Amino acid sequence: NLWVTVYYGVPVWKDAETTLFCASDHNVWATHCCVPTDPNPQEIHLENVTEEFNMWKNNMVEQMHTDIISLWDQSLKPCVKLTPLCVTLQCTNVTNNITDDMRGELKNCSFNMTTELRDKKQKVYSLFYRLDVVQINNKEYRLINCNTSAITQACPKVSFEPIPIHYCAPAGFAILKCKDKKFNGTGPCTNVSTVQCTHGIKPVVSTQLLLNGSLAEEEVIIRSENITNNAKNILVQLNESVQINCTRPNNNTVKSIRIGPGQWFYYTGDIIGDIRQAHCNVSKATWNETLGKVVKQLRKHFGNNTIIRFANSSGGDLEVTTHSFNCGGEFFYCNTSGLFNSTWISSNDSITLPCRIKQIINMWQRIGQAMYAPPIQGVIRCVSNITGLILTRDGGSTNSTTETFRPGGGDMRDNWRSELYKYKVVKIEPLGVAPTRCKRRV
Amino acid sequence: NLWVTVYYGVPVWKDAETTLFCASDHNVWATHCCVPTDPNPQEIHLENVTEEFNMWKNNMVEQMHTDIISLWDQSLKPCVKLTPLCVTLQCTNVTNNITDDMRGELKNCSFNMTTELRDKKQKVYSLFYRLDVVQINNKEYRLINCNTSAITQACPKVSFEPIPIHYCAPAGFAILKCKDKKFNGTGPCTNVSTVQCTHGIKPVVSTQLLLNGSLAEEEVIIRSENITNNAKNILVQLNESVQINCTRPNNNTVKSIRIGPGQWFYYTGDIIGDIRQAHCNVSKATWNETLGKVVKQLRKHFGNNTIIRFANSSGGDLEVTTHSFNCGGEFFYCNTSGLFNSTWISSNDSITLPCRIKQIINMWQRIGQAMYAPPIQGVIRCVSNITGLILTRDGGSTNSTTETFRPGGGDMRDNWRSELYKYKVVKIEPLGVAPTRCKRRV
Amino acid sequence: NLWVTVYYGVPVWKDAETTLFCASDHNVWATHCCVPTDPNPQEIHLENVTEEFNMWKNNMVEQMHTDIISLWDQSLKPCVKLTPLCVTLQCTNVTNNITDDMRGELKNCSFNMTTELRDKKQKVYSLFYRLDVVQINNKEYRLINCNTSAITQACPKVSFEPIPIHYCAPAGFAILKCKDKKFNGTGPCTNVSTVQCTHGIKPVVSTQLLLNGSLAEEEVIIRSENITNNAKNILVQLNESVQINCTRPNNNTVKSIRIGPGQWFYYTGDIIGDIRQAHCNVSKATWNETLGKVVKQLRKHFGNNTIIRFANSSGGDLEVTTHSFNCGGEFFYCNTSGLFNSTWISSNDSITLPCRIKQIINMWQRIGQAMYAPPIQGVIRCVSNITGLILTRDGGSTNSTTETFRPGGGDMRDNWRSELYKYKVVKIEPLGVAPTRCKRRV
Amino acid sequence: LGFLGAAGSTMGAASMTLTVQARNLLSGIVQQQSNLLRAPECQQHLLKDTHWGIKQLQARVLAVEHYLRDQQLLGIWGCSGKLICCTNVPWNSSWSNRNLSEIWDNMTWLQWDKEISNYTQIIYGLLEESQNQQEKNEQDLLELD
Amino acid sequence: LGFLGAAGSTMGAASMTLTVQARNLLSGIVQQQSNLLRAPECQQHLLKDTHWGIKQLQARVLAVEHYLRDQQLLGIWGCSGKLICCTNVPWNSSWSNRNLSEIWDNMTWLQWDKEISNYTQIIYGLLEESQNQQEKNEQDLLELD
Amino acid sequence: LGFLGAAGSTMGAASMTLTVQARNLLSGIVQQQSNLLRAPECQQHLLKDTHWGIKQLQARVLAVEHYLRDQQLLGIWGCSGKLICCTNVPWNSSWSNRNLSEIWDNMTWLQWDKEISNYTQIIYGLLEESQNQQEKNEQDLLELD
Ligand SMILES: *[C@@H]1O[C@H](CO)[C@@H](O[C@@H]2O[C@H](CO)[C@@H](O[C@@H]3O[C@H](CO[C@H]4O[C@H](CO)[C@@H](O)[C@H](O)[C@@H]4O)[C@@H](O)[C@H](O[C@H]4O[C@H](CO)[C@@H](O)[C@H](O)[C@@H]4O)[C@@H]3O)[C@H](O)[C@H]2NC(C)=O)[C@H](O)[C@H]1NC(C)=O
Ligand SMILES: *[C@@H]1O[C@H](CO)[C@@H](O[C@@H]2O[C@H](CO)[C@@H](O[C@@H]3O[C@H](CO[C@H]4O[C@H](CO)[C@@H](O)[C@H](O)[C@@H]4O)[C@@H](O)[C@H](O[C@H]4O[C@H](CO)[C@@H](O)[C@H](O)[C@@H]4O)[C@@H]3O)[C@H](O)[C@H]2NC(C)=O)[C@H](O)[C@H]1NC(C)=O
Ligand SMILES: *[C@@H]1O[C@H](CO)[C@@H](O[C@@H]2O[C@H](CO)[C@@H](O[C@@H]3O[C@H](CO[C@H]4O[C@H](CO)[C@@H](O)[C@H](O)[C@@H]4O)[C@@H](O)[C@H](O[C@H]4O[C@H](CO)[C@@H](O)[C@H](O)[C@@H]4O)[C@@H]3O)[C@H](O)[C@H]2NC(C)=O)[C@H](O)[C@H]1NC(C)=O
Ligand SMILES: *[C@@H]1O[C@H](CO)[C@@H](O[C@@H]2O[C@H](CO)[C@@H](O)[C@H](O)[C@H]2NC(C)=O)[C@H](O)[C@H]1NC(C)=O
Ligand SMILES: *[C@@H]1O[C@H](CO)[C@@H](O[C@@H]2O[C@H](CO)[C@@H](O)[C@H](O)[C@H]2NC(C)=O)[C@H](O)[C@H]1NC(C)=O
Ligand SMILES: *[C@@H]1O[C@H](CO)[C@@H](O[C@@H]2O[C@H](CO)[C@@H](O)[C@H](O)[C@H]2NC(C)=O)[C@H](O)[C@H]1NC(C)=O
Ligand SMILES: *[C@@H]1O[C@H](CO)[C@@H](O)[C@H](O)[C@H]1NC(C)=O
Repeated sequence: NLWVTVYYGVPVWKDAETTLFCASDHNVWATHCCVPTDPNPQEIHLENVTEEFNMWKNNMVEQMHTDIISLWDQSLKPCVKLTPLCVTLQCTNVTNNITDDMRGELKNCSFNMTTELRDKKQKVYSLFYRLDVVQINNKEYRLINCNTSAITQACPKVSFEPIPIHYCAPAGFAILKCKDKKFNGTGPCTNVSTVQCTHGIKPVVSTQLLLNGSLAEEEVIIRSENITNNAKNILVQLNESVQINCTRPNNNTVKSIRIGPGQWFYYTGDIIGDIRQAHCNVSKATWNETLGKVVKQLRKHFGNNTIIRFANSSGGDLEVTTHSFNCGGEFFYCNTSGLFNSTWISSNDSITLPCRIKQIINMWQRIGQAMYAPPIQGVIRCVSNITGLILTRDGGSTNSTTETFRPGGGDMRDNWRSELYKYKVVKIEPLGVAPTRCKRRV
Repeated sequence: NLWVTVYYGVPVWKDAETTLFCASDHNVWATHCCVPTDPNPQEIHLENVTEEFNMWKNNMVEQMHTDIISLWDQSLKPCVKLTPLCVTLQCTNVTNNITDDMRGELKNCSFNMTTELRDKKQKVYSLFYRLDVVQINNKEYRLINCNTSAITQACPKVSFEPIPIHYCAPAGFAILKCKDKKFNGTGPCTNVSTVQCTHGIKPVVSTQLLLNGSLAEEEVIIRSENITNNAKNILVQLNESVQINCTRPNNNTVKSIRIGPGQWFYYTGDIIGDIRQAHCNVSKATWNETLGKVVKQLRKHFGNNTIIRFANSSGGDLEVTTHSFNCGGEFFYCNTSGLFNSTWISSNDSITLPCRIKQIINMWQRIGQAMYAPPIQGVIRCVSNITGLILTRDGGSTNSTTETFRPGGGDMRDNWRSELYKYKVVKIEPLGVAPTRCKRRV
Repeated sequence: NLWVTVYYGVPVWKDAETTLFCASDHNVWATHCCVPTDPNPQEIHLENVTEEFNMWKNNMVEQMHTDIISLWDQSLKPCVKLTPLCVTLQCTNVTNNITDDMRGELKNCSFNMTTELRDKKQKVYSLFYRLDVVQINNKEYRLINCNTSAITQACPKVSFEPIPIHYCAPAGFAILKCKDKKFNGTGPCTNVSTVQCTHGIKPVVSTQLLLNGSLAEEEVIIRSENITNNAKNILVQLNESVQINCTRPNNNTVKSIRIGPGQWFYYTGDIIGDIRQAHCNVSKATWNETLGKVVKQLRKHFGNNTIIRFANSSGGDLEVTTHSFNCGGEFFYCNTSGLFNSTWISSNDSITLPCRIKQIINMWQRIGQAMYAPPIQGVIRCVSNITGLILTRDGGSTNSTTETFRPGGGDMRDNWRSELYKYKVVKIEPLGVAPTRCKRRV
Repeated sequence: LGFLGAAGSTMGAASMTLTVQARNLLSGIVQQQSNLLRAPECQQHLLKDTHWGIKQLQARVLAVEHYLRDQQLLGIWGCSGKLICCTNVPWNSSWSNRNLSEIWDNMTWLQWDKEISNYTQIIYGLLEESQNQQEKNEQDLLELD
Repeated sequence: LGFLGAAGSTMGAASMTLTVQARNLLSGIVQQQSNLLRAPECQQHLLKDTHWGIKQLQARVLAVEHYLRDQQLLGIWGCSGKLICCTNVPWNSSWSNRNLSEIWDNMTWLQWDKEISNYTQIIYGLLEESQNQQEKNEQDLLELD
Repeated sequence: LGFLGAAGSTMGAASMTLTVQARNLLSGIVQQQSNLLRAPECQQHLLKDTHWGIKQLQARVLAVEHYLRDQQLLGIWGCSGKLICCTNVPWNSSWSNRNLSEIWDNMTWLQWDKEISNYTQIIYGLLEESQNQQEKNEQDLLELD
């Protein structure tokens, strides 16, 4: 004869979603994630605990893509609107020392903008990139956002540079971290520790290559929701890294005008030196070895008597067909066809990728808003790491074995999903019962 | 010798006011009342419980007329302002196929409105209803709201159509529901149940007749704060219902213009077919029977050797003298003199009530705001139920017995007071003491 | 052998900072401090309690200078912006009956402002004080705020008049009040009571003299963070008081124009009678006695064989060099050189201090905002009490004994620091242990 | 009988539903929140409409404060672990001179609460003092062992 | 072992860490708030960014409500003052027919909770009724003294 | 003496006001809210001025969390139902070597708290462990009956 015994403080878990808070070691991330991190991070290894993780259902990703949006919108809120500069522009071509490729890329536009007083306008001359200016019908033009959204200038002293971000469980919750080096994002993990805060994640935003992430511990890992479904993306994590050097070679003399009462507008103004194309440099040998490693790991899922072909994007908007990247605050749209033009079968020699620059960005894909990225004075250079790829299997039931992959991607959640895959949020519910031989006195 | 004993979990009540939350089964009500209702509504009948209810002091009414206001203001917040269209209008009369009554009702106004660019204006022609346009001194006119408030266009895809709304007590509170079919709104009720959520209420807004409410279970009920005081309204609930058919017979070709950067303005544009008067149709026989039932119930409070006369409103603003009604999103102001012109003493033959249409509405009687109701394409027809009346006793110490009542009303709270009369909010305070024969060991 | 005993309800304190709430007996303070005060204020005298107070670290001051800012910003939020009136002004001098001193002080400016309709402008003539208008280069002028901030008109019916404010501890906290009449703001106090709410404080804002504060109980008290450091201010509290009579002798005919859709602008319009200088009147004998008392108390810290000299401000912006004062809603900038021109060594005859008036105020020293103080119809007179001074020791290691003090001040926190010096916020932590002779049964 | 189903029952009968009402405040708070957390666009409404969101936080904080208020009173009186507690304070005929057989048989809790409403504060003060004295007596008895 | 360090340990072994998990919810809430209150521009962010600020209040109110929910259940069952409590309700073989020696030696709490997950609601209802009956019996015994 | 009127009294004398301070946090929270709820335009200010409104929610949530923190510590130590509790942990002369007659006669609680301030964390840890061991011992004694 057994009796019910009640226990409180019982180590029992349920899956949960909660409002995790941010912590971090004139930057926006630093301002928002004001809460300090542990001075001495700790984890508790849990012996004999097996739990299932599911990267594709990780609600930490969904929270990260909710707070990052909020942070950008709050950061751009107390800034100058450029709606007074949605005026008819009078534009001619920039013909001053133009190299090829760049011919017709920049236009010299002039317009009448408002000033401190409502009774006066100022004639302004400024260079614009072609992507930001469209013809109305030398000729009359308008900014690309004039018929769809208000344009807001990002504040020139605000830094959006990613810094490490740590997500922390609120009391009553815990985060389980998977230490299994072979973990493919889905299923049971047998080497689990409990932490209060995650590994720092850098909130990098990009579209085809994943930049400045974590590296795989032992081998390149192909992670996907499914293998068969060609509507799903493949997140490829590299073990080694590929360095990419991104430069905008043009020099700039950035000038400012008061648009209104204490409201300053920044504009490109002129360009010093030759007008040249922005480029991104990837070492060819490093890239070919990296891609070969990816190919071998893909063979494990598709067959090892196959042909693996890479191709560029099938088409669509610039934001998807090219590799979007934020360099020093400038917005780059890099052409990756030079990286994915190849077929694999069973001095330095770098690869140069041309890149476009765009100042008006429909950031986070909201049709009703756009931001103006002010120009940066001088020459811009960034050096960053390719830590992963987003591939799309092209599909087709041809049974030819010629699987084809493209640098599709274009999603914004995938960039963090590939980093937060090791974590799960669990709610602790420390109350339960079990039989014993003890009856309470009555 | 008796001793004090403390009990917790005691079923004891105190009257209270709390922030009840909404629940409901691109509509605004659906968006706001996101919380689901009970899939299986339950009530607990309370045997041997007598409580006093007071409809006139029901704080549930006051909360409903606080949240409805908030909901409209939030719904209209992320919408296009029409302040750029507070310009001098050049207006002539609409003379195209005009029936009588409508002569001079519509005006053809033209104006120069802003466009996507700040350097260009667009000439626009649009028809307006006379009530929205006033002469400045063919002739120059301005919109009625230009000298008192900013005008905001309601978003064209947002539905304000009433849906059932359920008010629910927060934990710690309960709602007591009166089941007494004879209950007149004030005093003790002996057939009381406890519920978590109220009967759904439709948040219908009207001024003289109460539309789409609940019906009285057995007889017409005359409910008032007082009988003698002619400064108080009488809420009359009908047991049967009177169907009213409201139509705006004119066809419309609604057009749109960008007013600004992704900001669209909708305007009436032209009219197809004849220009005709909007009307509301009430069956005469049904109305005469309904009114006769009301008269008999009024006799119970005033005497049954009396003369009961009905008359129309004494005067004042359109919003009070006429019966305001929202039909498909259009705003109707119906002339009810045809319903209340009668004296009672001890084929179909319908009653046709003419009705005006107004696009600029000083909704909820706030002098500082106005909304523009965009026009609706096509012909509009609504069929709705008259479930009650708001009558004002005219008063006068004549002792002639000729009591006179008018369709005054005009208040906005009365519409819900007549529906929420069965409910009271009670706070539960489950702690108390009583004597027993038990002393604690010490 | 002693055993641990746990006690709860223990009267033990820790220093703390918390979000104290306001309570008070169309005013903004009355609206904000909606919470009523004790109808019967009580204090608990604490026998045998010695605590250290530190006026200079009093976090109650910091909270007061956080909520006062918020209150002004919220109060000015739902008001008319005057950005439509940042236009080129055409200005000439006011030459109508001008006394000396005032020649060139007022200018007659005209401009084209917006009206109810966007298609019409109105020519307006209004007088402005010189301090609000600057030349652009008779002549063209702009308002002083046009090149730095948006200007907002304060709402004409909103009263900012200080009323007594009581700060109250939230539950779990208590306020300790120092009753020591000799207390100099820092160190141990042996006559301490506990209160829930503070003595009412009037949120008066001024820069050189402290107006309408508390008086010292027995003698003039010199309170400072340090004596030696000449970078610190000296807050001087008087025991008696000096009456100061502030008048703006000009009569005014204030007029209004609609600037926009229900948006009214108020302007000075013309002036009735002679154009005269505003003045502040301090009795000379009273002032000389008051200053002599201050001098004797300063001798206690600097030596009593010394020479104590007073001098006016060394220079800088009007807001610091003069004594700022809010009179009936008008903003005064009084020249105090007539009060501080003296050296002390070991009919009525008043002192007349000239005063300037300024309508555009960079209130609370935020560069990005400014408020427009609407003019007040008629003649303005205020009678107020000088309850203290803010002095700056000029310093210099001369060893001449000629200590020199100036009416520097200019800080905004000092005005409340001098009133809240008697209070400290303490957190109650009623849990602790001590040894006893009792062991629990096990 | 269900929640408050005992409201019209006699005081005696009502003792058997004390667990029904006593548990209702927190299970009520939690179940309502569990439905809100289903987030059929509620999490978004709750956090975006900050006015509405604080009305909800205000309601929940207040419900919690009332729960704790009553639990603390029971704690102070030495009654926190039970729904029914006897004390060491005698009943005053000045509060009520009604027969015990009437109180527990011919009257409901609502009626009773009205009958002795004006004595609530004094009874509670007496309970607090009696309990403190009793705890001191126990501590001294242990010291003397 | 530390917080949840016992998660993979047997049910028996885990009884010695009940104080570690039980105290963690409130010490957790308080320590996180103590760091937030250091205000390295957090008090300013917390109150200025009202959207973020209500997300934090929402998290804290919810954590408190869960603490109280469990404490109230223990109160109703007569178990509030202890981490380990015996009751007067027999164990049903229909909930689990596993041997006692397996339950406390060859199995962890996570595994057990899954094994009897569908009986949680019934067990709790039985505990509530049994405790109310016991309290009434004690009151009557005092009346009879 | 009233709230904290015992602050300068000796530790011994102060034991008679433990109910005064102990009850003050929640009765304080509730009375302040009852006055705020009179709504002399406060409900409107509280909810309209969202910045101010969250400052008030922040203060109340924090006050509740501190109440619960202390109650949970008393729970863990087996002290939750009383204001005065003895335990099974001996006093260390290394924490304080002062005479018992001085502690309860010639010194106040404020002075004492300063004297042993650095031992608070260790004493609390000892209390938690001792109580868990005692509860296990009782459970085993029942098994053996
Ligand atoms: C992957 O990670 C790399 C490494 O972080 C990123 O590349 C870095 O990007 C940042 C941001 O642009 C660079 O930081 C900037 O460097 C500029 C150059 O200054 C040089 O000299 C100083 C001398 O001390 C060095 O400290 C500095 O590293 C450079 O060598 C500065 O002019 C910039 O300052 C300006 O911007 C900051 C922005 O916060 C402002 O705070 C300043 O006030 C000022 O306006 C800035 O410090 C960094 O140098 C880059 N590193 C490399 C490798 O050169 C990649 O961008 C990242 N990948 C992606 C996707 O972005
Ligand atoms: C008292 O109660 C009655 C009954 O609800 C109200 O009358 C109804 O009003 C609504 C709102 O205008 C009507 O719903 C609308 O009907 C239009 C006509 O479509 C007809 O055909 C479809 C075919 O399936 C039927 O479902 C429909 O009932 C009609 O017979 C639609 O064109 C409307 O759609 C448009 O508006 C909605 C608004 O939410 C949008 O969501 C749509 O995208 C679209 O823009 C709409 O469905 C309803 O038909 C009326 N009923 C009657 C009797 O005809 C009274 O208005 C109410 N009293 C008061 C005071 O308002
Ligand atoms: C130190 O303290 C003194 C004393 O409070 C302050 O001086 C007072 O300032 C206030 C605010 O300007 C004065 O109150 C105003 O008085 C005006 C004159 O009316 C006279 O006649 C009435 C008749 O009943 C008297 O009640 C009144 O006291 C006057 O004698 C009124 O016209 C004003 O009303 C207008 O302003 C208020 C502002 O809230 C509005 O509510 C009204 O609707 C209206 O627009 C107002 O009542 C007060 O009279 C002054 N007292 C003295 C001594 O004369 C000092 O200002 C203060 N020091 C500082 C630094 O400000
Ligand atoms: C409401 O009051 C009635 C009496 O008016 C209660 O009826 C008693 O019910 C019990 C149990 O069935 C019977 O033994 C009694 O004989 C009934 N009384 C009479 C006078 O016949 C009824 O129980 C009360 N309801 C509640 C919920 O307490
Ligand atoms: C995880 O499981 C292992 C067994 O697989 C446990 O190991 C036991 O540890 C105790 C104490 O050192 C030894 O006496 C036993 O002999 C070990 N078991 C075996 C089969 O060798 C280990 O303790 C478990 N971890 C936790 C945290 O409970
Ligand atoms: C503050 O300290 C004084 C002693 O300095 C305390 O006075 C004692 O009061 C009791 C009761 O009236 C007398 O029996 C003692 O004889 C007094 N002591 C002396 C030395 O005369 C006083 O009680 C203390 N106050 C508080 C609140 O504890
Ligand atoms: C007013 O007169 C002074 C000379 O006294 C001159 O300097 C100033 O420019 C004049 N102002 C205007 C508006 O004419």
